[PDB]
Amino acid sequence: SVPSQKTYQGSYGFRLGFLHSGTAKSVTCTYSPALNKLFCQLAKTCPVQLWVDSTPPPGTRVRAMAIYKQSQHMTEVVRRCPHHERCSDSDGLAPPQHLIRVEGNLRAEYLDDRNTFRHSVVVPCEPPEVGSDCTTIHYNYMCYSSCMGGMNRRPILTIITLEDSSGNLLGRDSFEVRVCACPGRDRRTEEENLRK
Ligand SMILES: CNCc1ccc2c(c1)c1ccccc1n2CC(F)F
Ligand SMILES: [Zn+2]
Repeated sequence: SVPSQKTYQGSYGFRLGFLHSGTAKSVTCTYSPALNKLFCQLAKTCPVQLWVDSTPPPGTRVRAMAIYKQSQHMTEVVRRCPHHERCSDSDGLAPPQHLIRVEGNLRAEYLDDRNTFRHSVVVPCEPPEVGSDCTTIHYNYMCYSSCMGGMNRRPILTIITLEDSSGNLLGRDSFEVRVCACPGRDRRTEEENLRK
């Protein structure tokens, strides 16, 4: 009824990482460690790093799913709003209803869960390129937090799960997301609010 959001490193030491993009007015994606919250513009690249302490088995996958953060909305499926689901911005692979897309990965698979109706996107877990210490997935969020008839100003969390080839849990991490026109200003505002 509600997916778990419990952080779980598991046997492989799985956890996320984020770049340090700053809060300039021109920034398109920026992560707040103090808030555990990503702020991003609509349909812009969101780099999320995947870190492990040891190599998981061949066939391991990485899934992303959004849920509402507030308990009174958590059973409602997070989906694109009535406008954006109809705006014909398909990449040829993501269903138009899905909020979260993976950019530039032809092996991405999009699931409409037959029992919960929730959306998710899953990719094979690949090792870092030679010379790199982590792997990066590029996500896009395809509606604003404010979209009426969709998220409607309700905060969401993205849950990232490391899964075996059957879909069993190997690791889990999560972060809040706000999709907004000015992520740098909004991060600054929310960090100052938290500090006060
Ligand atoms: C020093 N660098 C460690 C590191 C970090 C991330 C890594 C791996 C190794 C690794 C090895 C095999 C397959 C996937 C791997 N990942 C992606 C996984 F975190 F999602
Ligand atoms: Zn929308």
